[PDB]
Amino acid sequence: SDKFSHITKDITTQLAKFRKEMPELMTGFSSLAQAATKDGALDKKTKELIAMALAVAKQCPGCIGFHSQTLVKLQATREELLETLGMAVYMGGGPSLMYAAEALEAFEEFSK
Amino acid sequence: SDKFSHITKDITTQLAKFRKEMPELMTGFSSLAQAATKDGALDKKTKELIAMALAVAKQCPGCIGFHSQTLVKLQATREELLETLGMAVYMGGGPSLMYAAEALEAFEEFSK
Amino acid sequence: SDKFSHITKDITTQLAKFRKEMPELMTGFSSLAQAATKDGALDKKTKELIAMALAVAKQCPGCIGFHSQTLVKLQATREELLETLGMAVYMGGGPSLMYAAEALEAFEEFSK
Amino acid sequence: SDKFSHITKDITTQLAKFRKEMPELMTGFSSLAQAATKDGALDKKTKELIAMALAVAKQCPGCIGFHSQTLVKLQATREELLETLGMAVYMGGGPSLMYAAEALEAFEEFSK
Amino acid sequence: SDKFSHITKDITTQLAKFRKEMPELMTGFSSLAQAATKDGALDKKTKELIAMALAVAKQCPGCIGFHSQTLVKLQATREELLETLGMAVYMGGGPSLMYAAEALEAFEEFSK
Amino acid sequence: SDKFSHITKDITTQLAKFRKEMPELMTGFSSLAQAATKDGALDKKTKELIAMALAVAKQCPGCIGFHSQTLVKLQATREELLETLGMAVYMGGGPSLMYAAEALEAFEEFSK
Repeated sequence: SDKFSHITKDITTQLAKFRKEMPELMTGFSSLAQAATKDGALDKKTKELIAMALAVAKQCPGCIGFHSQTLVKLQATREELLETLGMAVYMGGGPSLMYAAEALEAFEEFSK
Repeated sequence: SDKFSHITKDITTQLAKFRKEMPELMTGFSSLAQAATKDGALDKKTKELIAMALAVAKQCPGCIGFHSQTLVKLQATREELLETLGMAVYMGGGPSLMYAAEALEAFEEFSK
Repeated sequence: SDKFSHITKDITTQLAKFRKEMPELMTGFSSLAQAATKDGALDKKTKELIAMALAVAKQCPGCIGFHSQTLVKLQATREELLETLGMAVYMGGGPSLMYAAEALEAFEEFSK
Repeated sequence: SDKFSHITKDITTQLAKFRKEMPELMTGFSSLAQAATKDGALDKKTKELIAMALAVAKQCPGCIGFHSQTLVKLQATREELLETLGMAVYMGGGPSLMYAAEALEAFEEFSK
Repeated sequence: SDKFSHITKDITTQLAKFRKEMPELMTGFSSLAQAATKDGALDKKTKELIAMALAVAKQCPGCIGFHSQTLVKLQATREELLETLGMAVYMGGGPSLMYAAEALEAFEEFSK
Repeated sequence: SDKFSHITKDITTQLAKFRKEMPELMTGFSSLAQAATKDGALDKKTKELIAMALAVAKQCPGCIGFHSQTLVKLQATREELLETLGMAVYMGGGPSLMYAAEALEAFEEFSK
């Protein structure tokens, strides 16, 4: 029942090393991430729903885990998540349905 | 100045043949598409913004063209499009920046 | 030795929730799936071999597991599977060779 | 009306240069291709139908062009092609529908 | 004979708009790009060869065009490019061979 | 602490079966791999750095494991690896950052 907690913590352990050893790269990346996700015409929660759809489409368990955790923090509802996953399935077929299952599992895990 | 009009019309010519020759497949696909894009907790425009992000991430000129055209129909603003493209670049890097350029070109074309 | 049984069962647990909570989406998707896989000019086994190649190309363990299980049910032979995996390697190189290994493991697991 | 003839000829012009300048790489690649596509439990036409599905899933106009041309040579029917494209749409959603349209265009072009 | 000059110029026209309208996003992205490509344990030419391999693997004509142009600027040789494309084919199969052809075309175009 | 040793060993077990049962395919694939990775204008270590970038971009844990192991054998430095991973992040965004973390974990595992 802690699959995605373990995935995200293991990635974070390595990213801490990147922040130390490639600080210019990680600073640049953070600047891109902050600029992309800031509140604007689309609010942060809406932008994170887009990130989740992309994470599913890219079949990336790590991104699914991190963006799930953020969606819980931003008080996204289960229904908002399900509707975003539906769009991923429309644009990805069978494989995206498989990762949509992973996204629901992650969201439920972090909603604990 | 009609790049995406030509791309979408050429695809539509083939899809008309699919509707005739594989009607069960195309009916099933349409049912999935309608269920995915219907108004709910996320409105149709928001769902189409997600579709556009996915189209950019999938590097699909056809989808970029169709979803651009729909965004114009749903009265999405330029700023809403730019913010969705920003999320694609965050989740895709250089390649997604290239297709974000295509998406802006398509949106401007259909806004004529 | 039950890797893919676990993977598929865990996905199925989530899909059961999708069937309850997004029935229109799942009905649409099922309609598309049934239309795509039905006997026609190509038989069901041949279509599942194509699905398995696509699963390997998409590097999707879930799809690999489900389609493996279906290939066993449809009495695909080991040699038919190997020849399909060969085509995936030709069209995908090193990475596809890695997922072809997973597909053989899954097929052997469900053939038990 | 010669879109894919032009795409395949332009690629072939470059591949002739690779055959001259990287003969060991091209010989290796040819050996893989021949081993993958040879008649066995699956006949060559069936293997090419698999290649066409993969080409659509990979959104590769070049691959779509070449494999279309080969399918015509191997006397694949329009209906066998359509059914293969249906499997790609099932495993790829909207983006694969867009490239399925390209595949039908290519098949019709080389059927002239 | 000016295919990639056109592709890159058309993308650059849109990116100029992004620089004006999303300056924080483009500044962040530029910071990431500069940090990634700067001389270090690997020199700039070596890093651009890696970028070209990734562009081919990502089947991105735009990236192929830009990175080709930069490789010429950095005085990469034809043989260094060919060897990089060989690695892409090994890791990508048929589809990568198709985009390796595009990369050679782009390199020859910007070497004029 | 043996995640990638386990992944690579499990794949190798299946590949041994492919070598026995599909020797023509595996011989062809080996010929391509040897031609691609041989010393030339780029040395073997440089070519493996390219393979590692591609493995990250393709989000392939198997490929990441094998190419990590080879990089250790070819005496690649940690800094050369980091810089290669930086290029992958530049060309892939968030998802590539997640697999770069996996690559660093693999490299550290095989450096033991």
